[PDB]
Amino acid sequence: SKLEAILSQEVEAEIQALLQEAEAKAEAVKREAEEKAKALLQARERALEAQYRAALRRAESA
Amino acid sequence: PVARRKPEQFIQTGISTIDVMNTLVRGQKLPIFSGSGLPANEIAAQIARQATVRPDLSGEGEKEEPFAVVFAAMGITQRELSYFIQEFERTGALSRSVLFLNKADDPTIERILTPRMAL
Repeated sequence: SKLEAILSQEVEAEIQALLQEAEAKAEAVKREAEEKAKALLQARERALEAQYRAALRRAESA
Repeated sequence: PVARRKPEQFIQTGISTIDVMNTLVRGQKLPIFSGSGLPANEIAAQIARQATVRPDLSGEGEKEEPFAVVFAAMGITQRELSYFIQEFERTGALSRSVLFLNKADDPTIERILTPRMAL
């Protein structure tokens, strides 16, 4: 039947829209997780090198 | 008074209120009026550890020779003394700073002598 095929089309269209929305969501999720992890790694070179340099400052002064 | 000069060259101290609104200029007397539990000692140590003059704004460059601290302590109680000593030794200023320490248990007449033989 026509509406046999049309309800099959509706199920396929809702599944395809569902998975496209899920693709956009998963891409934004891996984007935000990678941005947070790289903000971590960018902050850690500051948080470690500043400690190392201040240690050499006070060691040289001592 | 004929042989004085105008205290004229901008010290930035890092503290935003002192840098923007109540400027500390090199050659000035300005006391920190504090209360009884307020952190006066930490503000004094912060101005000790980061006060610099910026000559690029001034227009000269010409060097960066840093400050020499003279710390004249009259009757502090080994807690404030330990904070000042630990701060100056972590920043490394003790190779430029003389400390006339008169602790609290030491007798209460040589507090007259202390600021004169510091200045």
